[PDB]
Amino acid sequence: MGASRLYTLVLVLQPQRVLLGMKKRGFGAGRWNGFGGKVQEGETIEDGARRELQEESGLTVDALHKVGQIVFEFVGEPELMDVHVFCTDSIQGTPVESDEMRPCWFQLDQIPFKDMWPDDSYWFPLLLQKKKFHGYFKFQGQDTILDYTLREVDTV
Repeated sequence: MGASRLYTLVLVLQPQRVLLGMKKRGFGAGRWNGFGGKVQEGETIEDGARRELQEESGLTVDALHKVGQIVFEFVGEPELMDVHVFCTDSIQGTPVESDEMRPCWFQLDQIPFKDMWPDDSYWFPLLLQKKKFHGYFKFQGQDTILDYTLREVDTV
């Protein structure tokens, strides 16, 4: 028995350029977005975002940078989705764009949040600002949003 779909979100955004993953054919063929991943049955969000990160663009990180935590509430369903945000810089592998994925290195002032998701623009502004925040967005199914909340954090 369990609940709350805890996933991850890794965006290799540097103070000069950003790396977004685009699909070639399937779920987002022609759209860029962070590399998210679900926390295995007993793994850490940093491990899920890391282990799933290396799989998205063959780029492995030695240590990402947690910035914010986004949440997704499903209308009509009790379950939810806890997505953590992580921005790396120190990678290992190569942009081994596969037949399913295709990353693109661009500028930190030209990242297209519209070609990713309806929440990117909500957690991007703080990322670029180097600030920590947490937002809760209610979805009408998976792509439509009906509620969005943003709370900045820093202390404990």
